[PDB]
Order: sequence, then structure tokens, then C-alpha cells
Amino acid sequence: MSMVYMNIMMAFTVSLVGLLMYRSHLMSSLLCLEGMMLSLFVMAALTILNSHFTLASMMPIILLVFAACEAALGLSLLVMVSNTYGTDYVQNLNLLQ
Amino acid sequence: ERVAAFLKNVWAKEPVLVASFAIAGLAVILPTLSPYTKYSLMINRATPYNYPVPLRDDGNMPDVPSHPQDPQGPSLEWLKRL
Amino acid sequence: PFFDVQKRLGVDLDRWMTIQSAEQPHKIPSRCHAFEKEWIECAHGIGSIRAEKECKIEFEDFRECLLRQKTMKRLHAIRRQREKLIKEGKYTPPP
Amino acid sequence: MWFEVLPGIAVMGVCLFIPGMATARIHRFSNGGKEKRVAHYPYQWYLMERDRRVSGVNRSYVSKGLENI
Amino acid sequence: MMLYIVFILSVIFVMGFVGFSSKPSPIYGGLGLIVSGGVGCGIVLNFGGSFLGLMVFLIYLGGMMVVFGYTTAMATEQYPEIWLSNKAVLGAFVTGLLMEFFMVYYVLKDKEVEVVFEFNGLGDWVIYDTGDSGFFSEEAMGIAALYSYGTWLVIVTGWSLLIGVVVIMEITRG
Amino acid sequence: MNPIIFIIILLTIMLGTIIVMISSHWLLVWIGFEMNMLAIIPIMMKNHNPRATEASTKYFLTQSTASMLLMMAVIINLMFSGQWTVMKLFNPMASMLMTMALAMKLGMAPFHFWVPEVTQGIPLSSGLILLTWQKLAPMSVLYQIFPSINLNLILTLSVLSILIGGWGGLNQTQLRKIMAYSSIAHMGWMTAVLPYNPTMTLLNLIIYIIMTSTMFTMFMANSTTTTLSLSHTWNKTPIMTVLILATLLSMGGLPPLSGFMPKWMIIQEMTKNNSIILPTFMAITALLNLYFYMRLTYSTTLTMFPSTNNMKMKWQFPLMKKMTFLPTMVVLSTMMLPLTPMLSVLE
Amino acid sequence: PGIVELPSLEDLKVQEVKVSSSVLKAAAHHYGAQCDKPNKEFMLCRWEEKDPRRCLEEGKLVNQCALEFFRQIKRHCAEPFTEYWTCIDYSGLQLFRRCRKQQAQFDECVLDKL
Amino acid sequence: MFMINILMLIIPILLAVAFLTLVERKVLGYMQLRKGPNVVGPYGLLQPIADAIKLFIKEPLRPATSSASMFILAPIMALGLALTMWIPLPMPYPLINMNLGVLFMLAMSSLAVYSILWSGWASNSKYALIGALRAVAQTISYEVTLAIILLSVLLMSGSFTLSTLITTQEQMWLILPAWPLAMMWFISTLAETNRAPFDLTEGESAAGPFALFFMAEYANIIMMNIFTAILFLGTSHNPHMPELYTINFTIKSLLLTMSFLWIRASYPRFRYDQLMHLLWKNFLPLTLALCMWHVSLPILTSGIPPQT
Amino acid sequence: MNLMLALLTNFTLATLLVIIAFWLPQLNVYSARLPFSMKFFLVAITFLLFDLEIALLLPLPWASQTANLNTMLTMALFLIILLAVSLAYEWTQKGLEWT
Amino acid sequence: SMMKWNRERRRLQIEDFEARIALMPLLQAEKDRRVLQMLRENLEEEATVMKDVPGWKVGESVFHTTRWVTPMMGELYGLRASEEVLSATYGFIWYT
Ligand SMILES: CCCCCCCCCCCCCCCCCC(=O)OC[C@H](COP(=O)(O)OCCN)OC(=O)CCCCCCCCCCCCCCCCC
Ligand SMILES: CCCCCCCCCCCCO[C@@H]1O[C@H](CO)[C@@H](O[C@H]2O[C@H](CO)[C@@H](O)[C@H](O)[C@H]2O)[C@H](O)[C@H]1O
Ligand SMILES: CCCCCCCCCCCCO[C@@H]1O[C@H](CO)[C@@H](O[C@H]2O[C@H](CO)[C@@H](O)[C@H](O)[C@H]2O)[C@H](O)[C@H]1O
Ligand SMILES: CCCCCCCCCCCCO[C@@H]1O[C@H](CO)[C@@H](O[C@H]2O[C@H](CO)[C@@H](O)[C@H](O)[C@H]2O)[C@H](O)[C@H]1O
Ligand SMILES: CCCCCCCCCCCCO[C@@H]1O[C@H](CO)[C@@H](O[C@H]2O[C@H](CO)[C@@H](O)[C@H](O)[C@H]2O)[C@H](O)[C@H]1O
Ligand SMILES: CCCCCCCCCCCCO[C@@H]1O[C@H](CO)[C@@H](O[C@H]2O[C@H](CO)[C@@H](O)[C@H](O)[C@H]2O)[C@H](O)[C@H]1O
Ligand SMILES: N=C(N)NC(=N)NCCc1ccc(I)c(Cl)c1
Repeated sequence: MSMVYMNIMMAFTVSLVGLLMYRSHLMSSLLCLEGMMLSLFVMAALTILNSHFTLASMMPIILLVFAACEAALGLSLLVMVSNTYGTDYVQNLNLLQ
Repeated sequence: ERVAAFLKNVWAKEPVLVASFAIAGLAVILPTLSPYTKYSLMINRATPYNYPVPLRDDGNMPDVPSHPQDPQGPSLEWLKRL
Repeated sequence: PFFDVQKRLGVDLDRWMTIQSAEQPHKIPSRCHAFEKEWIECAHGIGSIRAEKECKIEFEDFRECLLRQKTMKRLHAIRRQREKLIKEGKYTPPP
Repeated sequence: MWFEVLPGIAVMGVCLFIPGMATARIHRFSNGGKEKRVAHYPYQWYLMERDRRVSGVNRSYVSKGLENI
Repeated sequence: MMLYIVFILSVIFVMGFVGFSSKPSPIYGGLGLIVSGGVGCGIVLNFGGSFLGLMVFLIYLGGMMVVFGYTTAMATEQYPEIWLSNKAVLGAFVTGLLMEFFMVYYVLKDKEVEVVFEFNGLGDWVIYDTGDSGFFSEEAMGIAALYSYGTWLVIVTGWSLLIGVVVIMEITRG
Repeated sequence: MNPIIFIIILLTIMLGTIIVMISSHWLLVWIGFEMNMLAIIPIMMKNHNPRATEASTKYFLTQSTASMLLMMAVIINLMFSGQWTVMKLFNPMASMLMTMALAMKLGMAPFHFWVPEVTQGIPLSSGLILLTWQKLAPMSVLYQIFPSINLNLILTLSVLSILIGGWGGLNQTQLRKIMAYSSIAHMGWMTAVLPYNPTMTLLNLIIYIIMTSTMFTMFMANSTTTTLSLSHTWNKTPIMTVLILATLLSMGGLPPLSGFMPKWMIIQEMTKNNSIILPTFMAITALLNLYFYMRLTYSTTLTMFPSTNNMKMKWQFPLMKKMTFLPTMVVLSTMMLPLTPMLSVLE
Repeated sequence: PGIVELPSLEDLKVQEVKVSSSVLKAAAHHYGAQCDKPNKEFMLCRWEEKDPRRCLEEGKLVNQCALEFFRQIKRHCAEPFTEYWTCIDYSGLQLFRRCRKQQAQFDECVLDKL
Repeated sequence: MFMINILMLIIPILLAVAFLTLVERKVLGYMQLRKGPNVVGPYGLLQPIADAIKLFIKEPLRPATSSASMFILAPIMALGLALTMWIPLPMPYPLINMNLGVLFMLAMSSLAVYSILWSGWASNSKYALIGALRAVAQTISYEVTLAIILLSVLLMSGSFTLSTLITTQEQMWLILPAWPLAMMWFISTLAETNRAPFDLTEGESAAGPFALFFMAEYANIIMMNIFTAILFLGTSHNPHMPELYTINFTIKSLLLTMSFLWIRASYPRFRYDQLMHLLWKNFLPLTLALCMWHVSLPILTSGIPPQT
Repeated sequence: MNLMLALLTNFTLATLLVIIAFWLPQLNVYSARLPFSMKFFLVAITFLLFDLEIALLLPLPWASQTANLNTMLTMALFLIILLAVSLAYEWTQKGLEWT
Repeated sequence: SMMKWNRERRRLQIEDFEARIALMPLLQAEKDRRVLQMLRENLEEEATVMKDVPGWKVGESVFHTTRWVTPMMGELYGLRASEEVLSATYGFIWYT
């Protein structure tokens, strides 16, 4: 495949590994989740644009809209977690062990 | 009568919202009543974005012009006089 | 679909975007329209088990148009042989 | 008096006039005394590249008329 | 060379991902994502996606990432820890850059690399469409088609966004 | 929650699932999962306590990660086939991602860790939706892409789920954790038979939904969430102990109860394909589930645990919870084996 | 797979219409009326054959009719035409509506003389 | 040649901002029955030079910041974005002719809020971060109506190209069919730029860095008012005499900018919750209703503009 | 290239002005939760969701060129009404209050 | 007033589009020869560079089908000067 697909696929993997290798801040994982979406948007746009598949041109927008609404829900849960323990650390979310 | 005294109250207390609802109401209703709405579809149709690929003449196409300036084919005389 | 409501009700909810050879705004074609068109018509109505073997030629051509992996491999081969020959002074590009 | 506010307004007005005047005159200088070609769509770009080839000097703004027929 | 602008942008794209994926303070992690988003728009612009590229700035960067930074200021951090002051972040950051560099060094030299999968290195320009002279933006025609072909897409997208408002109010009420 | 808003949120959950099941386009399938997840979070959060917040957060991260992997599979498929049709995938790497994404959504082992915790942290009524309705959408996709699924991967996920679900349930006293591990084990049977006969996946799914809905409804009727709370039912609603007994034995796959039928029909399909070791191993491992169902029957129905003095006050008040469809569900949970050939309606 | 047949370099030579886009823009409306027959025969060939190698002969007749079209302007209306397309050429968008005065002079000249 | 063109846009903008400070002081002065600067140079014409030099040789006394990187970043982003807003402006020709220039300006203006947010982080002060967040909330809120209003106007114009707004208004200013939108647009620009009566950052609340934030903010004031003139008071363009367009276009921008000063001199300040209500409960309802109206109006009148 | 040159010049000049501002001869020889309302968070989220709906509305100037005007107008008005509905929901649920 | 002016602007757009349609046959004919000349030129270079590479046919197709296939950029400018390739590739996107 083309060169760009190498780096775009790599960026998705890097953000996936970042997401699966949590640290402390819940916000840091939400950023890796949004990084995955960014690379998905770029990968889909490149494919759709290069192939001249015209009706699919709206698809990256729909992906952006739903993902952002999905990110809004994630931020709402982060603030509720932060209102409970005073931080967004993920090690506080262990009551259900 | 009951509705008339309702409108007077909102107009006095919430004129901004009364205007909003009225403007939005006109936007949903007027296109169905306007006599010019049909020309919007006609003009959009008449705009030639792509090439008009000619047909192969089989001898049974009396309604297809042989030349752009021939009297057959869609006309835009209605649009010029619009 | 798991429940084919669209076919049964005769309503097009999302089939219009499924393939690139479907109707497009202003008849804009996709770059691989003819290849997808040929592969779809070969494989129509015979099932994926049969299609994977009997329409293999069309799918191989279609995949070549999509990703151009063979074409790039051939150009990369001619490019290798030139910038090699140019070093041995055995080739002179035209004006 | 209020007309002692005008000199500062004149300076600011001259400052905001230079960009529009400079851009228009730089365009004429760089495009053979004509407006810079606007190519927003592929068709307009295709004609501009065709003009470059036809011009004979690799400038899309050098025009060739019936003299070249 | 300028012919490799897309590849160059995609290289920076990856480094930005290593930047925030190694997960420094979310203040800097947000900065790394903003830079990746801007570079991501640049890649999309060079494939003819003017409208799609500007949506990244307007929606992804000017919208979602502003709220991310806004929330970080309230609920996550106010002051940042010194960048790379943590061993794990630096180790991950150095690990990613070296992996990226080895990928780039070999593909440039060979005009093709095999990182798990086979990738060409001739240039992205080689796969481009050759003939074009329509008097419109095809990318714009497709997005405009959302209102004439995608009635279904509009309804479900419109419904989901309304539900997002309802749901978030329920979540945050307490 | 306002009762009107609760209904609207419930319909959005249902609509998200329906979109997945009627879509022929991968983007609309992904939209269905997104819509469904968006509307399920408020019902997990509806009692506003730290445990509910933790459950919703753990659920959000797991489902969001899976939906990203699903979209990645969809785009890889687009790269290598140039189309969006919901069917077999045209790239092995896309198939693995989509399969793992759906296994994550279903909670199959070894992506199972969230199911016991999320179920424990949300109300019984929310757990009922989580462990029943939420399986429909991922299973309906698996039903359509199974020709391209790697056989070794899907059977490995199935075997691990039956083992993990069986072993996990042995150590549980919380009723919601017991149900969660029961769910993991039962997803394993559904996916083991998927490569061979998808109809038996649907049969196992439907029967599992009926029995699980029965158990959750009976737990709600008495507001029981622990083994010891459930052991008081004999001194309040003796009938309920008999229904719980029968349903648990059915969930254990004992003949002649309805829960035998899916295990029986699945064994038949795999033997027809010359698969003998796998069905035998699965059936034996399913005895682990039968053990901790039997334990519940001992403390609930077959023995009378100690009571408390204040229970006498409960004798004077009627059972006022809706218990909707319980008489129908419990009868179908136990007495359907004579009607087994009716499984062809699913064909 | 076989070898892609390609016409010889001398099978593609022809007299090209070497005029700028504003010249073609100014002449387009009369050009479309005068050279319709070979033009539409060529476009019918392209959309039917879907192969540029198969319409090379008809493509050549497109040039000949266009060169003859312009040789006929140069022979009767050279000065009204030069004024017109020079006005078109000045506009950055090559607008028709800026040059109605010069367009009328050219239109009258071709109508009277041709 | 293009490099000369860039400088002949950047440099005049900075000088225009410098002398806007003089004009504002003198216009406010005379509306207050006084004169304003008239000693430092004739009619105060050297007052901006004195202020600029004074500010740049002042002690750059910054107390320790939370992060050095974002302390430098915030003003660079502010000034860089402000200069970038000018490159698509048709005056009558743009430095860069963008097919989607209108969308480009919306995108670039949505990033301006980062400079505010980063300033809050770098202040190393809890109280300054709260003021930065209050400012961001005001800005993004009024971004909502600006986007929708702009969309409604473009439905009569037909494209996102800024120079097409000139063609659309060849016969008539867009203020006439859209004066309800122009009203809300104009107030929204005031709220967007933290201008009185929306200057709550100042009400609620050095050296070169301060001067750079100030210059960027005043460059945005001029640019917003240029954009208002283009959007609603279209100047006729004669391609053979482009300077005639530039003269008339500049006059309209100066009058619009001077009206910002006029409004500052005339009104008290909104309370924070009251300007949030002005948008969410007043402008936004009308803007939504007017957006519906302007989607329908070209269709029902057969007045859809050309796509090119 | 022109646009990249413009952007480079704008931000490079901004960088230069910022550094010379910081440098001059002085002639001298000697992570938690802000006490900040949940209402401000709700403003940001509300902006975000509306900003996403504005993204869906931006294509409208192009969409008005379609021949399927009946469908285009119905979906355009549908999207704006639902945006108005969400505003009405927030309003009635006391979501636009500060007390 | 806006209805009158926008209607006139639609008529002006149709007149502009029709001018393009009149010219498209001539432009299409020119494009065909240019593509075929560029492919014929690349073939001659290939016949010389790969004149005896073990087993290399010259001008062989990668597609099973014999149908004409539109070449991509790499197949047309693959052996030409960089500035032509930049202009052919990114020139339109960068004109702005
Ligand atoms: C036909 C084809 C299908 C074949 C598969 C088999 C189907 C049968 C399973 C049907 C589903 C279970 C429903 C069983 C109905 C039970 C009702 C009953 O018999 O009475 C329960 C009894 C009454 O209690 P109560 O009414 O509250 O007060 C009594 C005051 N007079 O409650 C009590 O008094 C409690 C008594 C103590 C508990 C004793 C437990 C041992 C008896 C359990 C019998 C049921 C076992 C079901 C397993 C299947 C049996 C083959
Ligand atoms: C005309 C069609 C044009 C399309 C319009 C687009 C649809 C937009 C739907 C918005 C629906 C809002 O509906 C609105 O709800 C509130 C409920 O508080 C009602 O208002 C009511 O509640 C408020 C509480 O805040 C009270 O102060 C008020 O006295 C009472 O009347 C309004 O009477 C009604 O206008
Ligand atoms: C909460 C959901 C809210 C959804 C609100 C949806 C509001 C939709 C309102 C208007 C929808 C249709 O708007 C308009 O209606 C009339 C009704 O004939 C249509 O019909 C009109 O135009 C056509 C076009 O040729 C003419 O042939 C016809 O004679 C004329 O009556 C218009 O083509 C359509 O543009
Ligand atoms: C949460 C709310 C849920 C409510 C669900 C309501 C269901 C809504 C169904 C929408 C789809 C209706 O059915 C579909 O409509 C669109 C537009 O009218 C039609 O689509 C039409 O527009 C374009 C124009 O070419 C093409 O897609 C197609 O050529 C044409 O038919 C489909 O032919 C029709 O199948
Ligand atoms: C959770 C980790 C997520 C990381 C995601 C990383 C992105 C993955 C990109 C996968 C896209 C490439 O996927 C891979 O491409 C090559 C190129 O033809 C295919 O081709 C390869 O396998 C088949 C095997 O018969 C043949 O095509 C061929 O022999 C071989 O080249 C692979 O079958 C396909 O699996
Ligand atoms: C816009 C271009 C203008 C070009 C003009 C170039 C002139 C360069 C000469 C600068 C002379 C500055 O003069 C000097 O400025 C600094 C500003 O902090 C003052 O302050 C400095 O000295 C005092 C003590 O004296 C220290 O406490 C302080 O920390 C230090 O900053 C000095 O008191 C003043 O003597
Ligand atoms: N705000 C005003 N109108 N003036 C004022 N009172 N203070 C600002 C003065 C100022 C700030 C920066 C620069 I550079 C310049 Cl030249 C002048």
C-alpha cells in the first residue's frame, strides 16, 4: 500500500496501545480514544477521496459527529468521577472488585 | 377568543419567542403556498453540470433534435421571461 | 441485514451508499466503477461460496484498481533499473 | 474640536487602504496587466494549465489569439 | 522534496500520536493531539478534501478539543508536571520516536518497506487521479448529497444528537 | 428520571439495536451501536452513587474501545473491497478486529472482566437490559459475518468463556455477579456453534434471554441482590422459591427442562461435523455452572434458612411490583422441551 | 496478462488549436453551433467505445473542424473578435457579462458576414 | 513578489491597530466633552508610538508561570491567528483566493479561544484560570450564533467564497433582506471580542507580552468589522478601477469600527449571567427561526443563487 | 505554497515579536477539581453538541442546488427543529440558569 | 430584489456552463492524444531500460481484462521531471 497508510495505520496502533496502557488520569485515556478517532477519520477520508467515491464523502463527517457526541458523554462521566473523589485517577474506580 | 387573549399575553411578556415561533412557522408553511416554489426545481434541473451525451440516431426519435438550434428539445424560454 | 425490512417494505434506508458504482450526484463516477461493476455482475445471485472461485478474475482486477499494488510494483521495478543504469552511464533520458 | 479626531482617522484609513491597493497592483504586475486568474474548480485549473502550454513561454497569462492559427 | 509532503505530514502525524499516547500531563497530551489534528487536516487537504479538512479545524479542534481543554482546566489539571519528568512517559516517547525513525529511514532508502505489511515508498502522488476537469467540487457534491440521498442518515444523526443533550443532563444532575 | 424521558431513553436503546439488525451498511451498523451505548448510560447512572458511576465509566471505556475497533475493521474492509455492505469481510485482518470488537461488546472471555463489575454496580432492572437486550446487536452482526471469521479464534473465545464463566461463578455470593458469570458461560455456547449452524446460535440466544429475564424479574419482585437475602424468600413468598428452583435447574441444562434444548441441539450440530472432543469438553465444563445453580437452590428452596423477627411485618403486605410477563416467561423457561422441533421457525 | 496496444507517435500527430482559453471562451457559443456534427460524433464514440484509442480518427476531425472554424473568423471578423476575447481575457473569471458591448460587435459581424 | 504582498498586508494591519488606539481615545474623549490625546505630537499623532516604545522597554515582570511553553505559546497563537484572518479578505482581491474562505475564517476564529485557555493555565493562579474559563464560555457561546447567522446569509449568496459576497450584493446590500440577522451579527461580534457592553473580562477582573495580546485583540476588532462590511454592506467592484472599491470599502469598515467605540461610550456593562441569557434565550431562538426562514425563502421565491 | 508561506510568515513574525518583547537591555547590574460550577461544564458540552449540529447544516448552501428540493427542504427544517427542541429541553429543565 | 438578481445569476451560470459544454469535445480530443503520447513515450523508455531484464515483457498489462484502463499519475509522469509532477499532482490544490 501507499506510504501514508503506513503512518496512519501506525498512528491508530500507537493510540490504541496508549489507551490500553493506562496511567492515572482518566482524561489521558479519553485523549487516546479521541486520537484513535482522528486517525480513523484521516484514513477513511484518504480512501474515500482517492477512490473518488462521491456519496461516501459525507461518511467522515458522520464519524466525526457521533464520535464527538460520544466524547461528550465520556467527559460527563469524567466530571462525575472527579466530583466524587476530587481527581480523575482511575485507581479510585475499584469499588466493584 | 381564548387563543386571542393568549397571544396578547405572550406578545407583551415574550415578544422575542413570539417572533421566533412565527418566523419558524412561516418557514414551514409558505413553501407549500408559494406559486414560485415550482420554478426552484425547474431552474435547478436546467443547469447542465455534466456533458449531454448524444444519442445514437435509429430513425425513430422525432422528439430528439439533430442540432442544438433545432426546434426539438427542452426550452428555456420560460426561464428567460422569468 | 439480519431483518431485511428494507427489501420487504421497498424502502431504501442505506443501500444507496453501499457500493461505489451506484447512482452518484451528477453522475460522477468512481475511479474503479467499471471494475466494481464487472465483479458485481459476475458474482450476482450465485452466492459467495461460488463467487470466491468463479469470479476470482474480476475480483483480482477490481482489487488491483483499488490499491494498485501490482502497478506500483512494476513502476518501482522500472525506476530501479533506470537509476541503476544511469550510474553505469548506459542510459540517457530523452529531452 | 471634533475635527481634530480626523487626522488619526485618516492615518488608520490610509493603513487599511494599502493592503487592498497593494494586492490589486501586485496582481496586475505579475499577470501581464490583467486580473489574476481564479481557478476554484478542476475545469478552470485545466484551462489554466492548457494556457501555460499554449503560451509557449510557460506563463498562463500570456495569451495567444488568431495570430497563432 | 515537495512531492513527499503527504508522507512528511504523516511522519509528523505519528510523532504527535507518540507525544500524547505516552500520556504526559493531559495539558500536554491535549497539545499533542491539537498538533496531530492540524497535521491530519493537512494530509486530508492534499488529497483534495478541502471541506473535510476544514471540518477537522472547525469541529475536531475548534469544538471537541476546546471542550477537552476546558474540562481539563476544571476537573483534571490546572498546573502541568514537567514534560518528560516521568520515566514511563519518556521511555514510551523515546520508544515511539525510534520505531518511527527506523520505519522512515528504511522506506526512504528502499522506496519501500515491510513493516509487518508491504508498503511502497515511491510517493503518494503516484496513486492520484490523472484526468479531471469537472466544474465543481466532487467532495462538495457528495456532502451536499446528505440532504437528498441520506434522509435516513439525517434522521438517526439528528435523533442521536438530541438524545445526547437529554442524556448528558441526566448524567450530570446527580 | 421523568417517566416520559425514561420511556424515550428506553426506545432509543431499542432503536439503536434495531438499526444494527436492519442495516445493510457498515456505517449504519456502527451508528446503531453508538446510539445504543449513548442511551444505555443514563439507566446505569439512574441511582447516582459512586458504584453506579464506576460501572458506567468502565462500561463506556470498554464499549467505546470496541466501537473504535469495529470502525477500524470497517475501513480496512473498505480499503480492500471498496464497499460498505454488511456481510462477510474481505480482509483477514479486518475479520480479526471485528471479531475481537464484537467479543469485547459481548463480554466474552478474555474480554470478560467488565461484565461482573458493571452488572454488580447497576440496578437489577438495568442488569436485565445489559445481559439480555444488549446481546442482540453484537450477535446479529456475528450472524452475518461468520463465513469470514477465523475458526480457531472464535472457538478459542468460546472455550475460554465457558471455562471462565464456570469457574468465576463458584466464588460468588452476589446475585448480580452470579448472573454475570452465567452470561459469560452462555455466550460461549452460542459462539461455539456459530461456525457450524447459526440457527442454533439464535435458539440458544432466545432461550438464554427468556431464562435470564425470568431470574432477573424474580430477583426484582423481592428486591434480592444477595444469596442470603434470597434465602428469606421461603418465609414470604413460598411460590417464588419453587419458580426459582425450576428456572435454575433449567439454566443448568437438566432434562426435561427448556434449558436442556439449546445444549442438546448444539451438541448435535457439532457431532454432525465430526466434532466430538469439543462438545464433550463443553458439556462437562458446564457442570461447573450446574454446581453453583444447585447451591442457590439449596439456600433458597430445598432448605429453610434462618429468618428474622421483623419479617413478620412483611407477612401483612401484598407483593406490589409489576412482575411483568413473569408467569409466561417462567413457563417457557421450564416447559418447552416437548416443543423443541419448533426451532425451525428460526431457520 | 497481455501487452497494452498503443498507437504510434505519428498516429497521434495533428494540427493543434493553439489558442488560449479566453479565445475559446469567446468563440464557444458560435463554435458549438457550427461544429456540432463532428463534435457530437466524437462524443458519441467516446461514450460508446469507452476507449480513447478507438476514437482517434473522429478526434482528428474535431480539430480540423475547429481550425476551419477559426480560419473563418480570421478571414472575416478578425478585429471585432480580438476586441471581444481581449475583454474576456482581462477578467479573472473570464466573465461574459462584463463584455456585452464587445460581444454584440462580434455577434453582428459573424451574422452579417457568415 | 508574493512575499512583498504578505508584508504589505501584515505591516499596515499593525499600524492600523496602533492608530486605532489613538482614534478610540480621541473619539471617547469628545463624546465625554474632553479632547483625549493632543500633546504627544500634533493632535496626538505620536501618542501610539510613545505607547508602543514605552510598553516594549517596560520590565517584563512575569511571576513564575505554571509552564513556560504555554506562556510563550498563548500570545504567539493569538497574534498569529489574528494576522491569518486577513489573508482571504477580498479588498477587492484577496491575498489568498480560497474557494472556502468563509469556512476558513470560521475555523481559524474557533481556535482563537485557545490563547485564552492557555493564558489561564500559564497564570499559575487559580483565580486567573477561573476568569479564563468564564471568558471561554462567553466566546464559544456566541460562536454558535455567528456560525448560524453566517450560514443563513450564505444561503442567499450560494458559496463559501468571500468574493462571491461581492457579486451577491451587486444590486443591493444584504443588510436590506437580512437586517434582523445583521443586528444579531453585529452584537455577536461585540460579545465575541469582549467589547463593551460585553467586556466582562476587564470588569470582572505586561510590557511586550501585554502589548502583543492587545494588538491581536484590536486586529480582530478591525477584521470583524471588515467582515461585517463585506457580509452586509457589499461594495461594488469595478475591475478596471479596483482602488474605487478599496476606498469605499475602507470607509465602511472605519465607520463600523468607530461604531464599536460609539457603543462603548454609551452603555453600562452586562452581568455575566445576563449576557448568557441574551444569547441562549434570545439570539439563539431567533437565529434558529431565521435560519429556517432563510433556508425556505430562496426556494419559495425561486431565488436560489448559483452554485458557482 | 502561497498559503503555507502566508501561515509561516504570520506565525514566524508572531514568534519574533514575542521573543524581542521578552528580551531587551535592562541596564541592571543587581491536579484536582476547581471550585467552579458544573454549570460552566454544561455550557461547554451544550456548545459542543450544537457545534456538531452546525456541522451538519453547513452543506446547506450546496444542498439547495439539488433537484430533490422537496426532500432537501424537509430534512433541512427537520434538523433545525430538533436543534430548537434540544434548546427547549435545556430551557425547561433549568439548564440555562445560573442561580 | 434578491430574487430578481439570483434568477439573473442562474441564467448567467447556464450561459457559462454551455460555453464549457461547447468546448468539451475539443478538450476531450486533445486529452486523449496527450495521454496516449505520454504512454507511448513511457513505453519506448521501458523498451530500452528493461531491454533484456530476465523475463520482463515490455508494456505488459497488470490487469487480466483487455479493457482500456485509465492510467494513474505514476503511469503517466513516472519518468518525468519533478516540477511537471508537482504541477500535475498538487498544482490545483495549491493554487488557492
Ligand atoms: C410438561 C412438560 C415440561 C416438563 C418439565 C417439568 C415442568 C415442571 C416445572 C414447572 C415450573 C415450576 C412451577 C411449579 C409450580 C409450583 C407450584 C406449587 O406446586 O405450589 C407451590 C407451593 C405453594 O406455596 P404458596 O401458594 O405460596 O402457599 C401454600 C399454602 N397453601 O410452594 C410451597 O409451598 C413451597 C414448598 C417448599 C418447596 C418444595 C420444593 C420441592 C418441590 C418442587 C417441585 C417443583 C420442581 C420443578 C422441577 C421439575 C420437576 C420435574
Ligand atoms: C410553529 C411551528 C414552527 C416550528 C417551531 C419549532 C418547534 C420548537 C419546539 C419548542 C417547544 C417549546 O415549548 C414551550 O414549552 C414551555 C414549557 O415550559 C411552555 O412554557 C411553559 O413553561 C414555562 C416554564 O419555563 C412557564 O414559564 C410558562 O408560563 C409556561 O407557559 C411554552 O408554552 C412552550 O412554548
Ligand atoms: C419534528 C419534525 C419536523 C419536520 C418539519 C418538516 C417541515 C416540512 C415543510 C415543507 C416540506 C415541503 O416543502 C414544500 O411543500 C410543497 C407542497 O406541495 C412542495 O410542492 C411545491 O413544489 C413542487 C416542486 O415542483 C411543485 O410541483 C408543487 O406544485 C408545489 O406545491 C414543495 O416542493 C416543497 O418544497
Ligand atoms: C427517531 C426517528 C425514527 C423515524 C424513522 C422514520 C423512517 C424514515 C424513512 C426515510 C427513508 C424514506 O425512503 C427513502 O426516502 C428517500 C428520500 O425521500 C428516497 O431517496 C430519493 O432521494 C435520492 C435521489 O436520487 C436517492 O436516494 C433516490 O434516488 C431517491 O429515491 C428513497 O427512494 C426512499 O426509499
Ligand atoms: C489491534 C491492532 C490493530 C492494528 C491495525 C494495523 C492495521 C492493519 C492493516 C491491515 C491491512 C493489510 O492487510 C494485509 O494486506 C496484504 C496485502 O495484500 C494482504 O495480502 C497478504 O495476505 C494474503 C495471503 O494470501 C495475500 O494477499 C498475499 O499472499 C499477502 O500479500 C493480507 O492478506 C492482508 O491481511
Ligand atoms: C519598540 C522599539 C523601541 C526601541 C528602543 C530601544 C531602547 C533600548 C534601551 C532600553 C533602556 C531600558 O532601561 C531600563 O528598562 C528596564 C525595564 O525593566 C528598567 O528595569 C530594570 O532596572 C531595574 C532597576 O533599575 C530593575 O529593578 C528591573 O528588574 C530591571 O528590569 C530599568 O530601570 C531601565 O533603566
Ligand atoms: N486601549 C486604548 N485605546 N489605549 C489605552 N488606553 N491603552 C492601550 C494603549 C496601547 C497599547 C498597545 C499599543 I502597540 C499601543 Cl500603540 C497603545
